[PDB]
Amino acid sequence: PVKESSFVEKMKKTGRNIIVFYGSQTGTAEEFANRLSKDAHRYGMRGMSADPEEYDLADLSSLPEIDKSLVVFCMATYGEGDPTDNAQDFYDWLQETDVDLTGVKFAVFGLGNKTYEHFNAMGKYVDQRLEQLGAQRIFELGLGDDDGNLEEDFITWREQFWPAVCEFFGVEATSSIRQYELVVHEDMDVAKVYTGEMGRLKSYENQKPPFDAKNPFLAAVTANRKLNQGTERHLMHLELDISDSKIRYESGDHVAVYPANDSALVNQIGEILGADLDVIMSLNNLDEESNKKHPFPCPTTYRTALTYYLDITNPPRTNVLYELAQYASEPSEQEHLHKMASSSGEGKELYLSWVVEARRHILAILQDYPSLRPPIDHLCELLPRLQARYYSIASSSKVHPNSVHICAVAVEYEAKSGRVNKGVATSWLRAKEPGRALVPMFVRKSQFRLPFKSTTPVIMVGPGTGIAPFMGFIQERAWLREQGKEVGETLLYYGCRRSDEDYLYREELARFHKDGALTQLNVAFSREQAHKVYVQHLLKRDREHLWKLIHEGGAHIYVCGDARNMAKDVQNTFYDIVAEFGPMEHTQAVDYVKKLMTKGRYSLWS
Ligand SMILES: Cc1cc2nc3c(=O)[nH]c(=O)nc-3n(C[C@H](O)[C@H](O)[C@H](O)COP(=O)(O)OP(=O)(O)OC[C@H]3O[C@@H](n4cnc5c(N)ncnc54)[C@H](O)[C@@H]3O)c2cc1C
Ligand SMILES: NC(=O)c1ccc[n+]([C@@H]2O[C@H](COP(=O)([O-])OP(=O)(O)OC[C@H]3O[C@@H](n4cnc5c(N)ncnc54)[C@H](OP(=O)(O)O)[C@@H]3O)[C@@H](O)[C@H]2O)c1
Ligand SMILES: Cc1cc2nc3c(=O)[nH]c(=O)nc-3n(C[C@H](O)[C@H](O)[C@H](O)COP(=O)(O)O)c2cc1C
Repeated sequence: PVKESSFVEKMKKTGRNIIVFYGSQTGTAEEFANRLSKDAHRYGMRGMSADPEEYDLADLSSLPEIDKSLVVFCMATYGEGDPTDNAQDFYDWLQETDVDLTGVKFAVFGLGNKTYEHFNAMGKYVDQRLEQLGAQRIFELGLGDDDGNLEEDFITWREQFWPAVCEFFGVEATSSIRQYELVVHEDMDVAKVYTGEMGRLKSYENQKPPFDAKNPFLAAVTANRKLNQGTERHLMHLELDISDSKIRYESGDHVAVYPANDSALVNQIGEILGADLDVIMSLNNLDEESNKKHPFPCPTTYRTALTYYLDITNPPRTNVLYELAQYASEPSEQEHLHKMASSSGEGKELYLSWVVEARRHILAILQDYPSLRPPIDHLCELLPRLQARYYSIASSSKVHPNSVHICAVAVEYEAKSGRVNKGVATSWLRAKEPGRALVPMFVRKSQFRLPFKSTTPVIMVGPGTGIAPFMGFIQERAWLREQGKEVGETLLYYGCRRSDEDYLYREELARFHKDGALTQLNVAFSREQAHKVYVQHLLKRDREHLWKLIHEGGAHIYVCGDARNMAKDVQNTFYDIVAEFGPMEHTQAVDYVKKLMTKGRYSLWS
């Protein structure tokens, strides 16, 4: 993991006074950072954005060597209040270092979600440490909330941020600037055009270890069957073959996949923009110094970039609608698009209802504002990167060392846009039929693990697809037994709507219970009666016995599935169990369950 040379030197050579660092798992903090960097130019300053994993942040002590210098951290919080994977080296440095940051000016925008226990843990930490190390905060810590609207929190913070920067440094605010230039390739050889590979040219057709985010392994789809019994939704079990990939995983780990966008959606964007999507091109950085040569692997076709490199499905952010406004020939449509970027009033409210709440993707916006006819080259520079999708691996490597199993609900909903929207990755996984049907993937290691000693009892709470990793856990616990190992009680609390609708792994779980692999199979059918039966109803019922396992057997409790509501209700039930059988007050119950649910006991998403 070889760091770039000093970022202070880079910015000294390039004539930049502001650097903006992104802690980003799924690219939102990265987008915020590039926007702040560009923003610099409109205030007589020069900005760059940087991936902190690539630099040694100790070079912060050198940043005062540059006049009227400033560092901004856009820091997403991931996991159970941990840093993003790219921010982990920064985090571990901040803890260990006692460097003197005297004369360093800083500001932090945290990206977080209130529904999560540790709201912007990473934002707040970074903000606090730089101070403790002797750096001067030039503007208040921003607490962005994805639970509300994060975009609107960024608008509000940025709008106040720049005036204060201008005020402090004694500089003054002063027109569409493009980051990249279009180059069309007429006479290009087929063998040097990217076709959806993420890393090296021909990484896909030409597979060579080691496999990771930058070089995903193309795993063959062994299996892909309907799990759910009814037709109400589509829940799907997939087995990916990682034979000869040299990939190592444990139960509780995550599998990331790189999907393709819907063909019809891509062609429609092309048709409505009157564009030739089969043109071969590059968008090359106009700043010849930046290592970011292109916004995505180039040269390549618009069709390819729209299929594998670009997000064409999520509600576009305000700066993308703002940049497009110029290409709207009807003054009213130009006005709406321009005002999407307001921090207040009618424009903000239109952006929240018409774009966000209605889940309008770029194509819908082009259709509903027919006067908006951008050129495909700028659109492709503006759209964000298509991100990998993570899934809890539904198999144990002890049992299935050459296969990675996925348990997923297909996303397909009716939006206020009047359109039916489709999950990019789930629609694409669904269409994979068992040359071979190939899925670019890699493994991200998690802290979500079985207890070290087999005698330790496990309690697993995993309604709906929340069961994904517990299938692995149960496979593995079953395996230890049949290897003559001594295994504690193994308790599954699972949930679904009906026995005959969405009872995932019904046959497989019946089996495990008969063999003794599951000590108890407790299932809550939330719609087999007038009232809701949920997992925390079964938890409260088993309160006496669950306390025995927790207090006397040091049982590990695992909780996977919906972050918003399920995980909070489950935790309140555990607080209520501890408070009875301690005894102790509610305050000490909460301390107790917090200490029990240490990093690697919650696997939550929403
Ligand atoms: C660590 C982790 C583990 C995960 N494990 C699993 C797993 O085991 N199984 C699983 O199925 N998924 C899992 N997910 C979710 C997964 O990553 C994907 O987000 C999910 O499969 C949908 O991706 P997609 O590309 O199909 O949808 P996308 O195209 O990315 O769309 C997702 C968005 O659709 C919108 N949406 C969905 N339904 C509606 C609705 N009714 N109304 C309005 N908007 C709606 C929401 O805005 C949501 O953010 C996990 C996620 C993480 C981060
Ligand atoms: N607007 C949106 O963005 C939106 C809307 C829908 C789904 N989603 C997402 O899509 C996924 C749905 O997948 P899934 O099949 O795993 O979920 P699911 O089937 O809807 O949930 C599984 C089970 O959990 C139960 N449950 C619901 N609320 C609960 C609570 N507070 N406590 C305990 N149990 C509860 C459900 O009962 P009941 O359903 O009968 O209550 C059901 O039996 C989730 O990740 C969800 O966040 C998003
Ligand atoms: C698996 C997962 C875990 C998360 N954990 C936290 C958390 O512990 N605290 C928090 O405030 N936000 C949490 N979030 C919310 C994210 O910080 C938020 O979505 C943010 O915008 C992600 O930014 P990024 O795209 O740059 O990664 C989590 C999101 C996911 C998907």
